[PDB]
Amino acid sequence: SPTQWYDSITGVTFSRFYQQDTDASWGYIFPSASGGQAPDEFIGLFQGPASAGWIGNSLGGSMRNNPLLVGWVDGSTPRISARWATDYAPPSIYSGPRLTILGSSGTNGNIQRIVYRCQNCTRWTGGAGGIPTTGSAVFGWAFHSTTKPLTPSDPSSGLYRHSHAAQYGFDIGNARTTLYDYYLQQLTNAPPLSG
Ligand code: HEM
Ligand SMILES: *[C@@H]1O[C@H](CO)[C@@H](O)[C@H](O)[C@H]1NC(C)=O
Repeated sequence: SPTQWYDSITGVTFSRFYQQDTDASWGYIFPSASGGQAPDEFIGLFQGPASAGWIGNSLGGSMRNNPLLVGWVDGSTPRISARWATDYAPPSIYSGPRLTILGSSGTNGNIQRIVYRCQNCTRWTGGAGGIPTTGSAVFGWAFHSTTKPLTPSDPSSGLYRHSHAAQYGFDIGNARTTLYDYYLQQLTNAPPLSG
């Protein structure tokens, strides 16, 4: 399970899943219903060892038929891509999601971070069908421990199969916050990673 986690780099709090084998983290912030009504978006965080190749998720758990987001750092430059697989095969580029890389992204030489806004990312056809407003969500996580996408300058780069991947359940309502807009602004305005 993920827990509420203070991001010391930015002062914001995420619902964070820390994976012990990879030493990577997957953080999410979702908008509320009390304030900031339209919830067709969330903020994500991919964080891991600076030497890792790429870090990704599945928004419906299964690799199959759910938005797959994949982030990496090309030198010092963060990248992010939305993808879609109909089986256990190299995913294709998925249009639908609107992705914005936010501040505190890049590398300090110890960690890499990709902090992102994902709009139009909570409803889709197939798989889980979307991220529920309330109740349980199952997310996937995926990680390549060593090797960057083949052409790391291109957000549509081909990539090698993850060295590690699995799934976990979490309470979506616990990841929702009326602080969402404040958090979004704060993260957008954070400078890039440098240490
Ligand atoms: C060359 C590309 C890829 C291939 C051939 C591939 C293949 C597979 C295979 C065979 C599994 C079954 C479990 C395992 O053996 O690890 C799996 C699981 C998974 N993959 Fe991929 N994968 C690829 C890329 C991706 C990407 C880019 C993501 C998302 C960023 C992703 C997300 C997952 C997740 C979450 C699981 C675990 C849940 C499930 O079993 O469906 N994969 N993948
Ligand atoms: C949002 O995503 C869906 C795919 O899940 C797509 O059909 C639609 O065109 C996208 N909408 C916008 C407004 O970009």
